Amino acid sequence: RKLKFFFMNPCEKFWARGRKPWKLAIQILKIAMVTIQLVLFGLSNQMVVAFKEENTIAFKHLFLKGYMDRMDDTYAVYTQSDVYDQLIFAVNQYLQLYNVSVGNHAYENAMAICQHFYKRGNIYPGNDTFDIDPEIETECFFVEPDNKLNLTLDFHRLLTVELQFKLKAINLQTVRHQELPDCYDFTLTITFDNKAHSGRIKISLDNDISIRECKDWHVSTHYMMIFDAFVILTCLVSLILCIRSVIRGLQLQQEFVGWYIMIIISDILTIIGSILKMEIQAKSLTSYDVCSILLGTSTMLVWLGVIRYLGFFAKYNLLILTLQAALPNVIRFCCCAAMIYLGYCFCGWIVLGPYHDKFRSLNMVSECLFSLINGDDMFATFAKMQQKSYLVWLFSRIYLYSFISLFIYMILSLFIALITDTYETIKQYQQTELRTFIS
Amino acid sequence: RKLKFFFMNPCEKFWARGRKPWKLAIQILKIAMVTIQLVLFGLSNQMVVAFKEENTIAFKHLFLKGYMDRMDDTYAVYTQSDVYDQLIFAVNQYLQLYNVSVGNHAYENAMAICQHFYKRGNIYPGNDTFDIDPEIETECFFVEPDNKLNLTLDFHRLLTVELQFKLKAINLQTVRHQELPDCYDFTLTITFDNKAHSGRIKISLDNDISIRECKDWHVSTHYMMIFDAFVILTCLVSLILCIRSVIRGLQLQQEFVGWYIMIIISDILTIIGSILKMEIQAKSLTSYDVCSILLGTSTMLVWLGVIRYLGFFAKYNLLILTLQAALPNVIRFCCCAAMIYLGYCFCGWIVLGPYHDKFRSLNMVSECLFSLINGDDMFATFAKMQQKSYLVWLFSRIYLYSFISLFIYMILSLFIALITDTYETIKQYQQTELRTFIS
Amino acid sequence: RKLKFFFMNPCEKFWARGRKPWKLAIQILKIAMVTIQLVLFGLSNQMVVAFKEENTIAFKHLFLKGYMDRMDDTYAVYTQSDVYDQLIFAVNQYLQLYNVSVGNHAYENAMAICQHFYKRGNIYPGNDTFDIDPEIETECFFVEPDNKLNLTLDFHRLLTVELQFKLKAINLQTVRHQELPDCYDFTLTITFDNKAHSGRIKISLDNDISIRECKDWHVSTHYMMIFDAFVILTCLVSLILCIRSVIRGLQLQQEFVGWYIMIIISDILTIIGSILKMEIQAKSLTSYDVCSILLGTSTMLVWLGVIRYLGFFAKYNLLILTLQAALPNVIRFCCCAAMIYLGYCFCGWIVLGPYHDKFRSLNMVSECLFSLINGDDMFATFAKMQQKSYLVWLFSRIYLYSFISLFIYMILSLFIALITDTYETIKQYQQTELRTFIS
Amino acid sequence: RKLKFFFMNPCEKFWARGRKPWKLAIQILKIAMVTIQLVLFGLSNQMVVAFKEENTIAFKHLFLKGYMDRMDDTYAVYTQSDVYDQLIFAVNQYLQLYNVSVGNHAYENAMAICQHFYKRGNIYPGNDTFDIDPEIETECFFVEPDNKLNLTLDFHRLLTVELQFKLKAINLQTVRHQELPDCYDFTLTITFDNKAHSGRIKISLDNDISIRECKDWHVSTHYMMIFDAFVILTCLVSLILCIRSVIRGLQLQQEFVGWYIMIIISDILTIIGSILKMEIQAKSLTSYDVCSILLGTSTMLVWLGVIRYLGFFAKYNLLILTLQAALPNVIRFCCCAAMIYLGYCFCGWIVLGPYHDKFRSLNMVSECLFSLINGDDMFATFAKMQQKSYLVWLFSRIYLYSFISLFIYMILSLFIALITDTYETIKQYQQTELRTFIS
Repeated sequence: RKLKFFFMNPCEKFWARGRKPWKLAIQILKIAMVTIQLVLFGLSNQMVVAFKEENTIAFKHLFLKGYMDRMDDTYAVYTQSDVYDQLIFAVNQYLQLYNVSVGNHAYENAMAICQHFYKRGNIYPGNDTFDIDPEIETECFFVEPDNKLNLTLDFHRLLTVELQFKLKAINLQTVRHQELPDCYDFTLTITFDNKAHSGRIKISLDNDISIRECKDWHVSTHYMMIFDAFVILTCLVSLILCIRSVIRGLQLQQEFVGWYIMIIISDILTIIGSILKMEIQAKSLTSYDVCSILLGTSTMLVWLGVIRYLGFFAKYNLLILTLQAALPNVIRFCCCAAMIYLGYCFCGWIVLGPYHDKFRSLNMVSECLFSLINGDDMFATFAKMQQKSYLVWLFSRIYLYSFISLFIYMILSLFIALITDTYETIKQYQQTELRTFIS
Repeated sequence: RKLKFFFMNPCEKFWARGRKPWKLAIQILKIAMVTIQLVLFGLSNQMVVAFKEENTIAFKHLFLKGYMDRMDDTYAVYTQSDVYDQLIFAVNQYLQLYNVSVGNHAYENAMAICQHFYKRGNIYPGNDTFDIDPEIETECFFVEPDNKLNLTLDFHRLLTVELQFKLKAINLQTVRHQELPDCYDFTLTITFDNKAHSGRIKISLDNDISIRECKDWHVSTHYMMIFDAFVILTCLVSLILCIRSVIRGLQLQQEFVGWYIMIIISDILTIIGSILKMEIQAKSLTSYDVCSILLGTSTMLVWLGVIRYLGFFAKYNLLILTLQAALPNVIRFCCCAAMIYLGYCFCGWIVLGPYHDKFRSLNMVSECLFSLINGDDMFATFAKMQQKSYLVWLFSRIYLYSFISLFIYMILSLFIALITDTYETIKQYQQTELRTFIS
Repeated sequence: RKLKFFFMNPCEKFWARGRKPWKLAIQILKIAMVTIQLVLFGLSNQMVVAFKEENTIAFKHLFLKGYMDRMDDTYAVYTQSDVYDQLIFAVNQYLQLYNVSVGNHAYENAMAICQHFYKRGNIYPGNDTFDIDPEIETECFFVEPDNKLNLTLDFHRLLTVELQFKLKAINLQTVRHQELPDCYDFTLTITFDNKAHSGRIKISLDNDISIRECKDWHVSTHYMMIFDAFVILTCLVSLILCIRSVIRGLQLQQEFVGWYIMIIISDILTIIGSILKMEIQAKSLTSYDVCSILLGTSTMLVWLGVIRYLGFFAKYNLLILTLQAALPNVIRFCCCAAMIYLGYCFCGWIVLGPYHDKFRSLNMVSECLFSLINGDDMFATFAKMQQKSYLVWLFSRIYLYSFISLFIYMILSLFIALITDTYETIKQYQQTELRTFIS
Repeated sequence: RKLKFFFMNPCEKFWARGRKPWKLAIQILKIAMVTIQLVLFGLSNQMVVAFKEENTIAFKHLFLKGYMDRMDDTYAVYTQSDVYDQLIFAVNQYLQLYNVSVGNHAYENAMAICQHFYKRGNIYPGNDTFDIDPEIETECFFVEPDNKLNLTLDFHRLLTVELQFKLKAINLQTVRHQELPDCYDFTLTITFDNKAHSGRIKISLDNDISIRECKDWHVSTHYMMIFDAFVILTCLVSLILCIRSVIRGLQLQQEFVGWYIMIIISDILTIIGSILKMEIQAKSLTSYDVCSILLGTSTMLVWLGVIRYLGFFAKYNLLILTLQAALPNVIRFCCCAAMIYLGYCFCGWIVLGPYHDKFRSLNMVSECLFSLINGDDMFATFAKMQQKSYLVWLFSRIYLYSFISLFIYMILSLFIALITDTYETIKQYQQTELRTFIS
């Protein structure tokens, strides 16, 4: 009836009729609004972030006694004078920060160093006897920021050492031009671990940074926040056009008795996103990155909306029409064969993985498999050579060609395949009783 | 009629008839002429260029106080004695250039250093108060090239420092053998920026170089320039064979009431190219690289002419026949799905991009997406580890496999697909009323 | 008959009938049991291993007199004072280990250095005469671990030098938390070879490590070993469900007069695997890595069982149905064309391989061919430039494009092809007299 | 007739008949003979070679005054004291070689240094006047190997400096175990060039090495050379079975009024190869690498013979049957589109190539295009940033996506395509009047 025309209607044919074109322009407003919300937001998150990393990487630059000819820090002390060396350099770094550090960041009214010790240790190499107590007692030591350093350390008993402290910084180019909180204290922990007891104590400096606003600001009702609330009003108006889409879906359920479900799921993530960016505006958390992930999932789904827009012009939408069509054999293939993947990762995992990486995480082995699926890594995998067991390397070539095998021969092809097939029927059926009664 | 034979005529069948073969040989002359114009020109642009870069990279070699074990310069001072160190080294570099610099380049009748300052600064860490004035006053200082150095710098207030100066060089192996202007003054600016205020002041030396001809030259009517004017006469004769092609197209419009449109668009870019290389011959600009881009677009289109030449021999031109044929689904797919691309770049852009690069430009994120589209970068993207939020890295794997997913499963396949299909109908229809009335 | 129903029966349709569902749950128990056996085992092998490598890499860190700006150790002495330098550093390393080495590892009641000499040497450069005796006499020297060093070396006559020694270490974080032997003596051999007589004596330190259990342990009937025996009882129960599968196959041979053959081959490798992990539990070998390879082949085949499980749900198993189907043209193509591969490796091998690598192993040349098959290495292969013979580099480009050619044009395509075809008949025959008599 | 049966006969069906099986076993003998000739030969060429490179790389190790934190030597002096520094180090290297050099290689009854000078130079920066004389006079200086060094150099006038000398080495592990000439004098030339006059004088050491046999040898009718003559007799017997194949082809021309043409072209390259390895056995050239290329082309074609062997077993040879079949559209596509390639390289060549590489060779630009065709290099191409002209980088992204575009969208697809099609008719016609009259 007329209901079937309002429902099976064409946006562009709806342009022929009057007083319909208002909804689309509303929706494009939502498009570029959300788009800007991205834009401006991305300045926001990245500027914040990069300042943190900047300041971050540098804190290593002040407090690590040295850096090498290789940029990579993965390397750490062999020496006793090395550790007491890093301690002198860094405690005196606490001291000499006011003078030497070229950054503004200064002490706020303070440091500390933790050392973790073994409850009852015993080592007897002579009789081979080895006695351990699985209890660690942590002694914490406190630094006052302004000279002599007293160090008590026993080498065999050392599992982990750390130091903690938190230094203040207020970001000038951040609060100067735009609105984001200018203070974040970077709470630093530098660490040296014998955790494995091997003779190399693996040193890394790691900083967590917390966002706080200046107690006062005097420089030289925020329209950008009220704009995010007005784009948020665009998003609630979009969840209201998603509520008119939802009553449209309720009317399509009554008549049935979704492109919008995407559109509404979007501006719901955008709505929860706008509320939540209001929320990290209130909280000042600095781990609100999530609020970012939340916010951007929206950007995504809204741009599949960019998909049904261009699809809206041409109207035969074959690219997303065939893709949609055979997604069944697609997902069935992914989750079914992805098992085969898993198993190989395991095989690589118990035999190969000892050999692969110094981090030697199965996660990494999974990743570098899929790396060869991407065509690279053969070069760094083939390169590092077993040579201990001719059987070891022998299997090594056996599987790596086996799997690198089963996908090129097998993986792309099934893909390429069902892809081909439903392209065919797409073009074919382009060239139902429900539509018949609709006619 | 006879008009249809002159029009639907075969170049090689035209060889059977007499006094026709002159136009093609004219056109091959244009082929290898333009080809040479490339050749000789490429010597020209590259020799110039490489000299600039040579001299360039080296200027960093003189005036940067140091270089590291890592080739990469991205790194910069942590220290106050470091900056005054780079200043001493470089001002004394100005001084000691005559003696120490192994290059010819010398002062011409002179340097300077700029420092940009804050209008009204205030920093109060104790009460958390932070006061800034968004106005920068630049003080410029002048160097006379032949000893004492006085430095006035305040650390908190420092946003950017620079130095400028322009040194003279006349390129020997350039003007010696061939004709290109031998003098280019490289106007240098070395810089140290606290622009972010982080504690690392990011140092880079950057040179713009300007081309000028020696006022006099005595060594030991230019035929190479008149050759470029004669190949330019070949190009105007080609725009005249493109005007005979255009009156040929006017006759084909009258009869219709283009391979040439390419041929003429080419030798028009080649003609504007020959005029413009005459033009940077007059101007001596050194940013005439554009004149190069202009010039070479020609090389391009003329070699798609190389395409209809070999196609001219075989005459069934299926490779460019099928490609042409289905370019519709091709461009429709590119610009339609390329949306999907865009959206992902955004998603990566707000959540992932904080994490990806120290430059952290969305441009770069776009680039390294398409990098995985090329099969590499999985290795450097998978490698650098979030580890702050299990949700952060969690999404990280979610999308990177999601998109790396949608294209391998989706991207090549649609491609491979329409490509297959129109190959089929190409071979098929190989194996119209207009042609019928032509018969 | 009824026999044909028990045989051509559906697991999920068997769920409709009663007292059948017990066998599957038995088999899933075997799934996640074996899965855990992996899990726990993988902790085991990797923790052991990584400790060895840790301690390992570091031993180089103590005893190599130096490390460079490049991480790579491939480089070695040019000097006489260099070798006597490495000797001083390392013999004094033996000495100063107790004091300087930050690892626990200590001497156990001792080192030695071997030098291999020429039987009768003669070198006469003046008259060009060159006399050699193909007999090497090895003199071994012994180190007592607690000062003066006397060195006797002749440069021309030096083929290989080594030193051997074995140091004791008991791994704390290994025996502390879980059960694995805590002592492994790393028997070290550091070496300097003039083996080629070139003027660079290629230095590497290499360690073999042997596992031994502490003679006594006092800390602060193993259920994990009895769990591996109980999962081993799961595996024997699985070889007994593989014996019921085998009597099932004997009944299917009688009726015929295998998915299980995989299932049983698996839990046989898992059974020999469980017995053998019991066996390296008895032996304490440290080259039991094989026992790992043995053990994991199981993980593999059992997860192709994960394949017939998900396949068990959907029941039309097309992904493994088409793959199975045309594996004939697959294996025929692999082993047939893989000849063509071989030949190219040879061609590259005699002409190209001189040029390719400093290790210059044909194995490596084979590997980096298949590397370009993976899309990478063009960059490091194209980069290193012949330039001695224009014919040398000329062929160099000839073949590398020739083969890189024959596979892209040829290799993926045949692949993609038969893959396509049997996908078609898979979908077709989805859309026998034996089955007819079964009906 | 019977002639058609001897001709259209099956090797394996010929096994049914008697006294035929002798020819094949002859031919397999040729297979593994030639195979061994490879084998042994490959030892030969590689061992020689690697010794040369060994000794080679090291000569740089003695005579370059320094090496850096970066392995790459591409870098060279900025300084006057640097060049006189390299001279001292290297002339004194000539001196101190007997003592310091850990290699055997010694002087044979001597060095020299060349400096190339400008005929009439004039530099006038003040008035901008620049005068040059395009004539270089080379002064050569001679070194006697056993102390004071006198240096005469003018900086502006310096185009190129070199030094030459040739040092003797007799390769121990080469002549000791097997037969190859043990002496090769490595004639060295180290060089420093201001060739561009830029202020960095690009230093490289380059060695040509010549093979000579020891005048006498006393150690502790060659069967390996007579084996290469006997495998060469296998090759002449193979050119005689290729002459029986050629009279077989003459009989097939008479009956017609080639697999063998390959077989004979092979053992002709193998025959000329065996004669020529006899020939570099006589000549002792050391640039006989060609003799290697000659020799191995054989290995190649003989292993396409490995192709018709396995094809000989199965007998339906579809993999090489379809490949053969549509090679027409294949080669037509390669040489036709490869034009399109060329043109792009040019476009990249005049505009992009200034920017790409410091070597900035169009050859390299061609190579790295085809690199992206291989899926890598996007990372190093996208990375290095124009930033001088927004138009420069703008086109930069324009084309790199344009071409990276036209092949993925276009290149593999046509490929994948004709490959698919003739696979189809291969399988089809598997599932002529000449054969009919043969029947």
